[PDB]
Amino acid sequence: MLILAIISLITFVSMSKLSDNRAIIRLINIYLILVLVLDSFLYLLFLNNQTYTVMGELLIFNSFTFYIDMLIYFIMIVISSLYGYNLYNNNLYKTLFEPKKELIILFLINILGALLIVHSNDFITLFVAIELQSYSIYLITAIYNSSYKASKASMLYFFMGGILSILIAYSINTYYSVLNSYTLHSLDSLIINTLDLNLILIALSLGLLFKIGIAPLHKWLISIYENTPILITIYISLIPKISILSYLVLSNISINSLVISILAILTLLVGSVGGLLQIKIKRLLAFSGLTNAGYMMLLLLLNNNEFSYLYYITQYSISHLAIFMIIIFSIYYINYINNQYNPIIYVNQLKGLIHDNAYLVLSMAIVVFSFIGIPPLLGFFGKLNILMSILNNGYYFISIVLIVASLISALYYLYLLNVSIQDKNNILINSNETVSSVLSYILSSLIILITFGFIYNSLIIDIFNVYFN
Amino acid sequence: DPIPSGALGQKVPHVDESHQDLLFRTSHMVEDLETYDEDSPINTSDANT
Amino acid sequence: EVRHIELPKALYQAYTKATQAIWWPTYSPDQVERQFLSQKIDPSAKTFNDLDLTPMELPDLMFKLIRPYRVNTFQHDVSQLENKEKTFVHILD
Amino acid sequence: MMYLTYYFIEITIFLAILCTIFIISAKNPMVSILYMIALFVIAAMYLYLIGLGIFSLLYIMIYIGAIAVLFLFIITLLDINSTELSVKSNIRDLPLVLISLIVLTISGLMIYSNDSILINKLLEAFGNDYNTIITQDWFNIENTTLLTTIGNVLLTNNAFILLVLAIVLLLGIIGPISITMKHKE
Amino acid sequence: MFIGTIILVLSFLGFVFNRRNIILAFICLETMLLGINLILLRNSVLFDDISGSLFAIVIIILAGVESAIGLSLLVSYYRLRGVINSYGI
Amino acid sequence: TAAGISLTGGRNRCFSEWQSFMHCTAKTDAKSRAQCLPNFEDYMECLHHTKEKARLREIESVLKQKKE
Amino acid sequence: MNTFIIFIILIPIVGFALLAVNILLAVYKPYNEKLGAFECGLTSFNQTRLAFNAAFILVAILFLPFDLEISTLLPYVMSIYLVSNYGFTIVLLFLLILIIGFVYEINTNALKINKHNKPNTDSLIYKL
Ligand SMILES: CCCCCCCCCCCCCCCCCC(=O)OC[C@H](COP(=O)(O)OCCN)OC(=O)CCCCCCCCCCCCCCCCC
Ligand SMILES: CCCCCCCCCCCC(=O)OC[C@H](COP(=O)(O)OCC[N+](C)(C)C)OC(=O)CCCCCCCCCCC
Repeated sequence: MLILAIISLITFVSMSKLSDNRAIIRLINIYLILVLVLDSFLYLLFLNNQTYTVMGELLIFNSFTFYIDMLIYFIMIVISSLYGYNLYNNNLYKTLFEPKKELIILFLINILGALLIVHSNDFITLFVAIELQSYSIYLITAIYNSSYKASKASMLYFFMGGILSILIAYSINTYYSVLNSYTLHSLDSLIINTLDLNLILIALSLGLLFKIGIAPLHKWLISIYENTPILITIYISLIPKISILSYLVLSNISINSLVISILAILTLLVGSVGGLLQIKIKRLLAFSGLTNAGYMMLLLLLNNNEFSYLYYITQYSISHLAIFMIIIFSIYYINYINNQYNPIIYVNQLKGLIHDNAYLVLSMAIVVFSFIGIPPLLGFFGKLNILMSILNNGYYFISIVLIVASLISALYYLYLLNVSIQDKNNILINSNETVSSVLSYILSSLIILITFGFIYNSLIIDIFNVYFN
Repeated sequence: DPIPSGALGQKVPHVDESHQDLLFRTSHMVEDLETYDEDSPINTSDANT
Repeated sequence: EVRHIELPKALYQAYTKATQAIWWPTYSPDQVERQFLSQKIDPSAKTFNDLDLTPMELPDLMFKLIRPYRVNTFQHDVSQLENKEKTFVHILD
Repeated sequence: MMYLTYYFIEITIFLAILCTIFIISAKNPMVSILYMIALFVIAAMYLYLIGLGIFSLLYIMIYIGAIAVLFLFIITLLDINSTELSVKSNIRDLPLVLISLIVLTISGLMIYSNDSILINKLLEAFGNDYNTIITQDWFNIENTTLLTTIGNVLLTNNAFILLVLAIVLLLGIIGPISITMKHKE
Repeated sequence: MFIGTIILVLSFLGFVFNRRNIILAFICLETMLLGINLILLRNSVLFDDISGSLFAIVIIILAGVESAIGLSLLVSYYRLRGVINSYGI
Repeated sequence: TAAGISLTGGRNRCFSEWQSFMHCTAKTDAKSRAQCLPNFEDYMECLHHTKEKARLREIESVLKQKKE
Repeated sequence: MNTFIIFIILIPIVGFALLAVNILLAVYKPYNEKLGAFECGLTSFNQTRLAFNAAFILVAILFLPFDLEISTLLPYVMSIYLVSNYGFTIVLLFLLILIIGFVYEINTNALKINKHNKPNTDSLIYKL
């Protein structure tokens, strides 16, 4: 469906004006919805965790990957809704948020690379898909070429991703030099304990992981997320992370690594501490994503990590989308538009939002306390399942570091809420412009999921026990 | 009563049109605390004209 | 940077003596002989000033004479050019 | 006469080191591109030496013929200022440069062997002493070369990666138009 | 094995310690890919295996597309700025 | 997918050892997988020729110092 | 020593023959204005580059992917018999997917040169 979509949209966008790109995005959003509705019955193939090898033995299809694909479709639906539906029908919001002509095509190609990463079973497919993701996401960072910051980020991202791709290719070709193979199915107990193979494998893991900001290589991606447009940041900060971490979780590559443990501790400490003096919103959220990436690095050392990873990545995706959507909604009440691309930059521009929109601040509070991991919300159950796994597998110092990072991160998560529930002079009394219906419904649905998804945890576990065990 | 404070109680700048000026370029603060935009409509009014 | 070597007499004189076998003019051995003979001005002889002439001297005319061989590599300190260059069109759409 | 052509792999290694140093060292980046072309020539030589002249010609027609051409195309059209290699600017790198040279080379040579003790992992990499026997079989009845087999596997056993490279090339067309062109309406 | 590791390492160092150009960064990336492909093809010959040559030709294609995209991004950067300086990417 | 294919389109140099090892893996479970240690050693020996190199080092050293 | 090898080495290490013949035989006594370059012409320290149209660089950037396409078709034409009626369909799908991008290129008019000083086409209307 994605390739059909790509081959259709290329023609239909070539033969269409720039006045039609928003409606094109709406069309393909409804297309993705219909796909996720009608074709999602394929979950029955994976009953009792039946796994399939496709295209020779180049792709792998199981419940894990089907779930990640449904999740990526859901994310693309939300991100396309943010481009296909105007928040307000004003000249300002037709200057700030306009889709460029090729943006949807590049999004769909990046989604294709994401899914061919998670579905990969041979390293040639992995490399082709990594490059199809990274080239497309370079161009996504660069499509708003009237921004100095975005062009600069485009080029930094090109070079750093290029170097890390060199690392991935070196790892792959060294694995081939040793074993004469490109497939991880070629490994077993005997081959692991007979060959020393951890340098190659951890080189691959780090080449994949530094592409999502794992410390000490975080500053460049945080600068890229800061310097890009908000509606591009929301995509480029989430989907690569899902793709690469899902590949590294499905591939059991770092089961008791000391290096990955060390770097995960470092990611937690950096992502918690460095976000304390950040005055800007996107850098704060970038460090939040960094510490969540650390929490998800921890479950690359387990060998039974599907439930924890899927729960945490789903809840982090919902929270990430919700918080970026709240920052997008808050632009109507900020008193100073900073740029055409990042209309809101600093956290103190959210001062007094409760007096203009109180339920938007209720949403912000729900998301902030899910990030902190406060029950009965969803992030609490995420953290609980992660802790369950890592303590069942014997990581006792990492657990205390995890608690300390959970505590230190709460400060910069609460910075937002604190300034939002402060008092402000020159409040809003009336406004005849109303925000969109669709985007309001999407945000409300995400917030309601965060708030009331714990009701279904029993049912989710019972389904997992049939499709993943 | 208002002076902007941060997450850790530290001083934060109130960002205006005040310091998108040519004065506050060519200073070497870190990427986090710079406050010069380089994409502001104040600076980029004559760009590729 | 003009290149100079300063190698001995018995060798350069022989190299010059050898290069007189080609047909085109080259540095002669008697010239490297004259390399040891500085100017001894005869004081009894007349001079320019008897002709009411005042010569130029080399440093004021070296510019005029050597500027054809001046390369003029690049401009000076293209920093402070960035923000003015930002206002021009560099790729025409 | 026999061993006059023995050290032609070592000569290519030496020339590659030289051309990389000249790339790093050249004043004008046009000269760096020309030395990159010379390094591609050296690699193509080495590939002929080990028996892959098809890849040598593919390299000559792709890398030198298109990529280097595009490099020259852009430096002919864009102002790319340059700071010359200096001792007041680059000499600070020597300690880290040397440390990284030693560490990276030794790790790159250690990574290829499966022996447990670390020093022996380098000593096996330098164990290039004994020659390979090339015996002849009579089982291959066809005229299959490397390009034929690449096509066979790429169009039958690996058709998916070809039909994904198609979308990669579509990106190669659609991205640059989106980034370089400005659409009117 | 030797020529490729050497080209790779020297290209990586000439990328990391480049205070001069952006063209040198492009060149060092391309030479890094070259070095990987040469190690790959030497192993392909020694094992008598096609997967290495397949991966190599795929790298050729992907590196070409990488060069095209990178030099489009540079052209956008130059659209806005007009001069690509010693520093600042 | 392209595993076990030569440069000429056929079986590679170390196919037979790999195929023996994979037969023994198909016979076995993860607890009986240690029976396939000699087969994997043979496959890796065909690949890299470590033991033959050490053997020839011994032969050469006897040709080297016990004579001169 | 094969005739191929002899020729391909001999051409480079002999090609400077007439170069040396010309360097040794011919006069060389330059002037300033013989080292010059034109009838008239000058330029102050204004810039090092001229503004160029996008198509000039886009033709080169698009040469790479289409060249790689046509070079990736070489394995097919050297494997055409062995991949009988399967690889045929596969390479047809390949060519169709790559024709979609060519269609995009044509419909966007990316290699067209646009003109700034348009001719005026608007009517002459007189307020009475
Ligand atoms: C990409 C850019 C292009 C440039 C590329 C450069 C070449 C690439 C070099 C190799 C690839 C980079 C690898 C990245 C570093 C991280 C590697 C790693 O983490 O793997 C370590 C791994 C053991 O770690 P682990 O499995 O997690 O823990 C269980 C332990 N039983 O496995 C190991 O146990 C490692 C084995 C230990 C030996 C390491 C070799 C170092 C030797 C250096 C000695 C130098 C001499 C002394 C100092 C000289 C200075 C003057
Ligand atoms: C799937 C779209 C994801 C998009 C995001 C929306 C969340 C949907 C959750 C349904 C998951 C499921 O019901 O499945 C349970 C899955 C595996 O089951 P499955 O193989 O995927 O079959 C599902 C067949 N469907 C597609 C027809 C439904 O176990 C898991 O670990 C799910 C962990 C997610 C926890 C988050 C809970 C959110 C609260 C839900 C309130 C209604």
